Amino acid sequence: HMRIALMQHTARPLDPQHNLDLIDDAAARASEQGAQLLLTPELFGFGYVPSQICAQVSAEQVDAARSRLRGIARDRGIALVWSLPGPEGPEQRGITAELADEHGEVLASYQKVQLYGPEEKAAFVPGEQPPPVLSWGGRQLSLLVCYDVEFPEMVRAAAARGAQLVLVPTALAGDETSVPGILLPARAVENGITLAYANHCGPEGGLVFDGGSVVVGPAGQPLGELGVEPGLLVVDLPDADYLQDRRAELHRNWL
Amino acid sequence: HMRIALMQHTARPLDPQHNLDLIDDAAARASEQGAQLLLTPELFGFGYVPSQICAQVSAEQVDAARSRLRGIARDRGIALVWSLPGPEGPEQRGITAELADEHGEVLASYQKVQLYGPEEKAAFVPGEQPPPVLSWGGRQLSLLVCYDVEFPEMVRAAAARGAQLVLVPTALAGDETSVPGILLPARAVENGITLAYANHCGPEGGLVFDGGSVVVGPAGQPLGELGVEPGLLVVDLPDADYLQDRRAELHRNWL
Repeated sequence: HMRIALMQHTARPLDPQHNLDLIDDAAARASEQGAQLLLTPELFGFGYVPSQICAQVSAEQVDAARSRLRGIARDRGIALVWSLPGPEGPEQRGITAELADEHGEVLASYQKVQLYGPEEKAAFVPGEQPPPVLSWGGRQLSLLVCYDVEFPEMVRAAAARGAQLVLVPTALAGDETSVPGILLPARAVENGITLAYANHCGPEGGLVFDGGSVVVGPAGQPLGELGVEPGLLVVDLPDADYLQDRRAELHRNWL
Repeated sequence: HMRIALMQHTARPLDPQHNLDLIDDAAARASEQGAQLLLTPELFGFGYVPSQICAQVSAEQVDAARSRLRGIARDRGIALVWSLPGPEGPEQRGITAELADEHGEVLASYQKVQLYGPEEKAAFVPGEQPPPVLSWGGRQLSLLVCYDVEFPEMVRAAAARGAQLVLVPTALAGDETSVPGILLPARAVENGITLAYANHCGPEGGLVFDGGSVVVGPAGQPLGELGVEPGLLVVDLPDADYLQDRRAELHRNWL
């Protein structure tokens, strides 16, 4: 009895008015289709431009974007997952993901642990906390961001805390078909969970993003998927015990 | 410049003379084809019959099988990976894998850490040591057994110790297509390694084994694969930095 939506679109670098207008439109359309939650892509509000976020995006501008996003969840009556720079100064913040419910209450916040490449590592501070897991809509939801999901340890950390549905804002460019095609199905199977992966698409900030937004069920099967063009993917989620069998006390000594 | 072979066949429960004759034949044929190493399936010497191994297979019988296997590696001039019950009494041994070189020297021994199901757990003691990693043929080889490979932690443990080629005796039944089809490609991609997976095939000990033996390269692609019938798969191996980027000191606290 759960219907989720994923927004796949192109953001304009450094134009949160435009980018949040796009999220607002997607939230309205998702709600009209009966979706109870909308997942949006990594850093969408400011575009995926790490060095320019560090150089030009102030904490006050981030907070104004966050306030508008909270208002979108409330005013469109839909839970919303967004991803922004963190709230600290440009030199002390990371990349984050947050979930607000349909009343605008922020239920969970998370800072990306696995930063991708030298530009992200120059612009952002990595997170130090495990993914949050919380009850919403009858299930345990969790958050990860982009590159995080490519590490089995990060998805296992969520599943170990009870996660059943892992929601992943992303920004995957360069025709990296192995991430949705190979890694995501395994993350689902090896934990027995569902994952939702919402990407940018098309040229943005000097890159051409892959699209390919997808929801993968616990058998590793796509429940729905997009191609390379902007779209709003709406998916109805249906109603080996690796998590129990794993010898975690040995594994943690062997990493 | 490395050519490996995988034996896929059906074993007869409790008939090591017959089963080791089959391994001897495969070793001869692999060597004739220029393969430098033969990988064989889990518990092949006695058949995959855990409860009957515990009830009827003595330590003396295991040692005699091990001695014959060492002689096969030496006399067929090929490195050999086999899997037998461990050397202790029936009540204190596990499922093991060992690698002998073409001179019959045992280079590495390993005890399966992740036992599969109640019959294995009643018949065998789980291992407590990480997978071994060793130089052979110009590369770092490692060993895991069956269900081990389905845990990302077990393959990561090997790759963290330098493994480049992970060799996996298995006994996969019940049409479990997600293991070779979904999990194995991810284990290869997420560590940047090659994996070789040698299964039983056909009815044996009350089960019908899947076959599907496969070698998967670091892009997650099958370099060679078998179907459901007995066969000898011969594969020539060619000449994101997940292993460096992973925040292992955080991950080990989150499992």
